[PDB]
Amino acid sequence: DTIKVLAIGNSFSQDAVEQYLHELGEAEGITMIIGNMFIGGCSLERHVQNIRNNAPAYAYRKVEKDGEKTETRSMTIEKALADEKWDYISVQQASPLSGIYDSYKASLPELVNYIRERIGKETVLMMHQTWAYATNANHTGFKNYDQNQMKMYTSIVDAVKKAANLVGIKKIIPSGTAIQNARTSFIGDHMNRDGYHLDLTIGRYTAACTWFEALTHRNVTENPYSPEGIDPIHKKAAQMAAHNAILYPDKVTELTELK
Repeated sequence: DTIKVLAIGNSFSQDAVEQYLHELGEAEGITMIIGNMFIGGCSLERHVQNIRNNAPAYAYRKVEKDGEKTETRSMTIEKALADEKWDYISVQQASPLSGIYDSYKASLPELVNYIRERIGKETVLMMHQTWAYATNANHTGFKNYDQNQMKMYTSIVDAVKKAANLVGIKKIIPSGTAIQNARTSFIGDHMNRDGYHLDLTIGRYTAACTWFEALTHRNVTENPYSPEGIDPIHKKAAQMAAHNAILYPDKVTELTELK
């Protein structure tokens, strides 16, 4: 089959969908057309500003059916929504605000209303639950969570759940939990490349594995794709972290077999 999925986001949706996800699908015979609407650091408030003025403010990164990766500049949300008959569309908050429910309360309903007016009843609208920062991250946003990884993580889980209920979204892609699960394994607190964005190999792959299982409902621990540059034991830890996040999206599952 084919899965057409669009993320409305920023560098954190980029970390999940712009690489690995297509390969994961391809290895199971699933073709996937992936779009990512990117503005650096973009929050829900800024997405709402852009839908109010139909701003051509986004870089549109697409992974085509054959795996080619293209960018189109100066894109609007309206145009992105009409680019494919999307099976799935995600929205998310900027990481500094990702565990602050009131930031979703203020902007998410207007954004979601705008999208719902431009899709059919077969399209699934989703939240992308993003991840806490590394424990020693220097990112200024981390102060919102007392520079404590677990506090941040727990705040994100809670905010996203409540935000989904606010706007009537039922499906959440639990990337934050998958990252947090990976951090309990022998991998430890080595899932980031700059304290907040994901590690380019294992980090991004763990997020992609979570998206793969969320969209295809196939157990990613059985997926045959072997990414280059990730050794087999790390690959298996990534897959298990993602699969446990899908099963148990609201809490850390200790990867005790891999410690």
